[PDB]
Amino acid sequence: VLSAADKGNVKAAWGKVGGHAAEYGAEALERMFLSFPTTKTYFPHFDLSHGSAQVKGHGAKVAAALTKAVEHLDDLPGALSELSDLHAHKLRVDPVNFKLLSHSLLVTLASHLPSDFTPAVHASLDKFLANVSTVLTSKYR
Amino acid sequence: VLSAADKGNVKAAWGKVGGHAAEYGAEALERMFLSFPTTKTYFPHFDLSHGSAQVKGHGAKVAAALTKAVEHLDDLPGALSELSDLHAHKLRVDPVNFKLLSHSLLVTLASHLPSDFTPAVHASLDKFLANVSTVLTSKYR
Amino acid sequence: MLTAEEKAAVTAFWGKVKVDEVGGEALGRLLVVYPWTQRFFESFGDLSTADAVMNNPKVKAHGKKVLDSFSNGMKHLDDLKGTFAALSELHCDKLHVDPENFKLLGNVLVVVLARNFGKEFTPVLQADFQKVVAGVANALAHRYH
Amino acid sequence: MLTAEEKAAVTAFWGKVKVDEVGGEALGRLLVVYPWTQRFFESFGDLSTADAVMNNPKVKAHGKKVLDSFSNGMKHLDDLKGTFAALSELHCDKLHVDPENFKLLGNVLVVVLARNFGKEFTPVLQADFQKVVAGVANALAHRYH
Ligand code: HEM
Ligand code: HEM
Ligand code: HEM
Ligand code: HEM
Repeated sequence: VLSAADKGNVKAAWGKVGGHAAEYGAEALERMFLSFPTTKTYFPHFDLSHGSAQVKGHGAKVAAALTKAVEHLDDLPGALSELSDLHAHKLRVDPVNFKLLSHSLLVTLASHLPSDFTPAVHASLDKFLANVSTVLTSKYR
Repeated sequence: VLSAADKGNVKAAWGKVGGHAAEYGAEALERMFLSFPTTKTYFPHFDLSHGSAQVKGHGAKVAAALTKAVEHLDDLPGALSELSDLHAHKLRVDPVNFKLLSHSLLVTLASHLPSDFTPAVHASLDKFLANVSTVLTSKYR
Repeated sequence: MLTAEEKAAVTAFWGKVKVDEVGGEALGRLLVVYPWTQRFFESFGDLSTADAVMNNPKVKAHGKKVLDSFSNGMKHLDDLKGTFAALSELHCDKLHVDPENFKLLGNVLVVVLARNFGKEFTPVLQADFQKVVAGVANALAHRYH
Repeated sequence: MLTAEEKAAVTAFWGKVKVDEVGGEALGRLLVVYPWTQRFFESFGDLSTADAVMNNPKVKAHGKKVLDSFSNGMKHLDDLKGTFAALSELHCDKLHVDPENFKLLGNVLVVVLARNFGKEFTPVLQADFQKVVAGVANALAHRYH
C-alpha cells in the first residue's frame, strides 16, 4: 500500500509535471513503443509514427487517468473501476505490459524532472505505478 | 481483491485440505527446495533433506499462516502484519521466491486434491496465493 | 540439459502421459487461470466461461499439438534450441507472445502432471520436469534474444 | 542485436557523456527502489535510509565497478555471452541473485541515464540502450540455462 509519505511524493511530483501531463503521457507511449515493440500489437488501428495525432490523443487520455489516480490515492480500486474492466476484460492486456509502460513513464519523468526525481520520489512513483497496474489487472470474469 | 466466487473456492478447497495442511506445507517447501535450489539459501542452517524435522516443523508454521489467511480474506494485510515485516524487512525475501513457493503449493494441492482442483478452483487458489505474496512483500520500504 | 540419468527418469515417466488429455487440460487451464492469454486465441470460438474453455474442441485439439511438441522436446533434451526453432519464430516474430507466458504454460503443465499422476509425480521427478519446462520456455524465447 | 546504426549511436553517446557518478547512482537507486536487493550488500554498512544508501561510500565505489563492467560490455556488443560468462556464474551460483534483478538494474541504469542526460537521451537512443541492457541481463542470466 502507498504510505502517507509515498502519497506526498506522488502528489508533489505530479504537481511538478504540472501543465506537461499530456505531453509526458504521449512521450511515455512513444518510448514504450520504440523500446518494447511487442506493445505495438495492442494498437494495430493507430498510426504509431512519431508525433501521430492518435498517439498524442492517447497520451492525453492515459495522462488524465494518472491525474485522476493522483487525486484519489486513498482509493485506487474505486477510482480506476471502469479502466480495470476495460484493460482486463475487453482488451486482455498482458500484465507484463503494465511494467513496460510504467518503466517508460519513469524514464519520461526522470528526463524532464531531473532535480525533482530523487531516489525517494523515484521509489514512491514506482510504487504508485505498480499499484495502478495492480488495480488495472485485478479484475477478470 | 478476491471476488465472492474466489473466496468461496478458497474456503471450500482449504476445507478439503483439513487436517492435512501441515503435511502439504512441508511437501510444498520440499518441492520448492528441490525444484528451485536457490530458495535453500534463505535457510542456511536448516537441514533440508527429505524427512528433516525442520522442514516438517516449518511446513506446519507456513500452513498455519495460510489457514489464518483463509479465515481473514477481507483483511489479509492486517492478519499477516507480523509476517510481512519478517519476510520483507527482516529477511528481505526476493519477491520471485513467493512465486516459486506458490507454484509449489499449487503442485502439492493438485497432487492431493485432484477431484477438488478444478480449473476454477486452481484460478481462485492462484489469486489467493498471489494476494498472500503481495502482502508478505509489502514492507520492504 | 539434464544428466543422462535424469533424462532416463523423465523418459520412463513421460511414457505414461496420455498424449491427448493432458495437453488440452494444460492449455485450457492456461486460458482460465491467466485470462489475458485468451487474446491469442480469438478464432477458437467460445472462451467465455471455464466450462466453455475446457470443453472447447479447438482448445482440446490445440492442446494436443502443444503436448506433442513437448513430447518432441523430450526426445531432444540436449538441443532444445534447434528443436524449438520454427516455433520460436512463430511465437515471437509472428504472434508476439510475451515469453513470460512460456514459463506460465510450462508451470501449468507441471500442475497438470501433478493432478493426473499424484503420488507418482514425486518431488524429485517434478524437479526434473521443472528443468525441462524451463528449457522449453528458454528455447521458445530465443528469437527475442 | 543492435543494427550497425544502433551500435554507432550507442557508442557515440557513451563516448561523450561524463559517467563517473552514474554507476553509484544506479546501484544506490536499485537498493532504495527494490529494498530486497539490500540482502546482497550487508557488508556495505548503513543502508537503513534512502539517504544512507545513496551516500554510502561502499555503494558508490561498487556502482562504479558495475558501470565499468557495463562499459566493458559496450566494447564487445558482439559477444555479451562470452564477456559475462564468468560474472554469470559468480552472480547466479555464488551470490544467489535471481536473474529478474539483472533486468531491474539495467532499467534503473536507463532511468539514471535519462535523469542525467536530458534531451539528447531521445526515445530512439533510449530504445538502443534498452537493447544493450537486455543483452547484458540475458548474458548474466545464461548460467541459469
Ligand atoms: C498506467 C497504466 C495505464 C493507464 C492509466 C491506461 C489508461 C488508459 C485510458 C485512460 C484509456 C482510454 C479509455 C477510454 O476510452 O475510456 C486506455 C485505453 C487503452 N489502453 Fe490503456 N492504460 C494503461 C496501460 C496500458 C497498457 C500497458 C497497454 C498495452 C500495452 C494499454 C493498452 C490500451 C489500449 C489498446 C486501449 C484502447 C485504445 C484505443 O482504442 O484508443 N494500456 N488506457
Ligand atoms: C505463502 C507464502 C509464505 C508464508 C505463508 C510464510 C510463512 C512463514 C511463517 C509463518 C514463518 C515463521 C514466522 C516466525 O518464525 O515467527 C516463516 C518464516 C520464514 N520464512 Fe516464510 N512464508 C512464505 C514465503 C516464504 C518464502 C517464499 C521464503 C523464501 C524462499 C520464506 C522464507 C522464510 C524464512 C527464511 C523464515 C525464517 C525461518 C527461520 O530461520 O526460522 N518464506 N514464514
Ligand atoms: C511454452 C510452450 C509452448 C509450446 C510447446 C507451444 C506449441 C505450439 C505449437 C506446436 C503450435 C502449432 C504451430 C504450427 O503448427 O506451425 C502452436 C501455435 C500457437 N501457440 Fe503455442 N506453444 C507454447 C506456448 C504458447 C503460449 C504460452 C501461448 C499464448 C499465451 C501460445 C499461443 C499460440 C497460438 C495463438 C498459436 C496459433 C494458434 C492458431 O491460431 O492456430 N503458445 N504452439
Ligand atoms: C547490469 C548488471 C550487473 C552487472 C554488469 C554487475 C557487475 C558486477 C561486477 C563487475 C562485480 C564485481 C565488482 C568488483 O570487482 O568488486 C559485481 C559484484 C556483485 N554484484 Fe553485480 N552486477 C550486475 C547486477 C547485479 C544485481 C542485480 C545484483 C543484486 C541485486 C548484484 C549483486 C552483486 C553482489 C552481491 C556483488 C559482490 C559485491 C561484494 O564484493 O561484496 N549484481 N557485479
